[PDB]
Amino acid sequence: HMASPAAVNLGTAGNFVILAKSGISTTGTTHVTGDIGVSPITATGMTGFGLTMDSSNTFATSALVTGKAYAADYTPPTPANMSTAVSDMETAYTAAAGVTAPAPVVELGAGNIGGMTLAPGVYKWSTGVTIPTDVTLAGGANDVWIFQIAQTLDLSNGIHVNLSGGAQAANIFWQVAGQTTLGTTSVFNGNILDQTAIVLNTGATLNGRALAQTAVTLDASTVSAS
Repeated sequence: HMASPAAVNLGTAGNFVILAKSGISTTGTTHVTGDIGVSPITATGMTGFGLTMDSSNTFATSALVTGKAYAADYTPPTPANMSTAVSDMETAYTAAAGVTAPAPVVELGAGNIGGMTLAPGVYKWSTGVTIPTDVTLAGGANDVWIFQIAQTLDLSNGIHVNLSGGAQAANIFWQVAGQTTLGTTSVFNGNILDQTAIVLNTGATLNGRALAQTAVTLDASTVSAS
């Protein structure tokens, strides 16, 4: 349908729940489901995970992580796989920013989408976006949302990005040029393609992938893209 966006191609970045170029840090009772990785920084950029190398040195494991951890300085083929994943993330970021069909809704709410119910589609802002009260994304199992945000993205403390109607987090893409900050005890749905950092404050929940071209920081946070 002429109003139904096509899903952004994450390529092999879709194999990661957290992918970052400059670091992934955690404190507190964090729990991550899925694979994590950093490149081109070394595994020193993953902090707080209590990592243990597999004897192969192609991956590491953490009691916090149901999945595997990868880094640019692990054993082949991991460095090449991590370079390809970060290139696919960069390609997806640029592609998500550049989608022109379906034609976008532009500057909605001057960036404040609190209280709104958003149909599937392309939404574009020259400003940041703020979510100071719940926003609902209402649509079916395969419907797509693409959010194109020229500045920051903020979800306030205790606030939810709600899904209704069959909408799935896997089909939601947030392209953010500035920092994405998820407030304490907040719940976010969707994939975040950040040009800079993704920051989860104490107790935040991400249902989706954190794909950052700087760092991802977790504070007693829950991250899963199941």
